[PDB]
Amino acid sequence: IDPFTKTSLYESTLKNQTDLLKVTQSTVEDFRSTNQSFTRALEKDIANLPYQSLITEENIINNVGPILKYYRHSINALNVYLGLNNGKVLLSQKSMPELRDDLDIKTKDWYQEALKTNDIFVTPAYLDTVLKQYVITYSKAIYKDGKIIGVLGVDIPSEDLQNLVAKTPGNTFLFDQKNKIFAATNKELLNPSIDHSPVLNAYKLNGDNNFFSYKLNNEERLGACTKVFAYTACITESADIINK
Ligand SMILES: CC(C)[C@H](C)[C@H](N)C(=O)O
Ligand code: NA
Ligand code: NA
Ligand code: NA
Repeated sequence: IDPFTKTSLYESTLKNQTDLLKVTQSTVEDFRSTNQSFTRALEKDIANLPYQSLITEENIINNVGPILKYYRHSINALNVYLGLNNGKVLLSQKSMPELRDDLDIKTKDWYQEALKTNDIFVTPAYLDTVLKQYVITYSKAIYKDGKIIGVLGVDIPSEDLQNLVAKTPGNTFLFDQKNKIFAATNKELLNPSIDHSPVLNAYKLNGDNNFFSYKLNNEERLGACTKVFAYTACITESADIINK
């Protein structure tokens, strides 16, 4: 009851929950950066091949194919591939790499968007065309001496990130770009019929990392969210710690 005591409990729990939110933020960050570093290394190894090894399709198969395969295995990626301007893609898939002409690669965001930036492009999660798993794709237009070779893609199962987030301490969770729930420590929050408005509205009012109160079934809860890339990361807890 004494306001000194309530303030002490509030300040403690704000610190604790902030810390835990930041661990889930770090988890998302480190997943991305590891995948980006991998993709960058692969780009470098492909671009360091002589032009002769890159300028016929049979040479791409025989010289780039093994690189795609070893890299895929190193990280247990689902697919690793190189898309060419003739519409063919050299594909190393979890199951030697094949040059596929039937995958409509120029319709794909991972292909188109890699040509519009000099960075790595990271897709939202989507259902892979070939293996029918949900993946996050990292793509990169590879140039040698300023000349485009093709677009590299690396597909990592989105489950990998979901699992990493779920293992974190705290009642933390992630929304995707469209404010749909994406990952959670408590698997029940993944019910698509849960309304997240209260938290999402309190986030909009308060901003990144700003602790707020809200109600659930007439009881008080405390939480915070923050943007992490296109995701929104949140933590919530009961306010019993400060009230009882
Ligand atoms: C090669 C390319 C078609 C991949 C299978 C990519 N994950 C996609 O679904 O667009
Ligand atoms: Na890294
Ligand atoms: Na690796
Ligand atoms: Na957690």
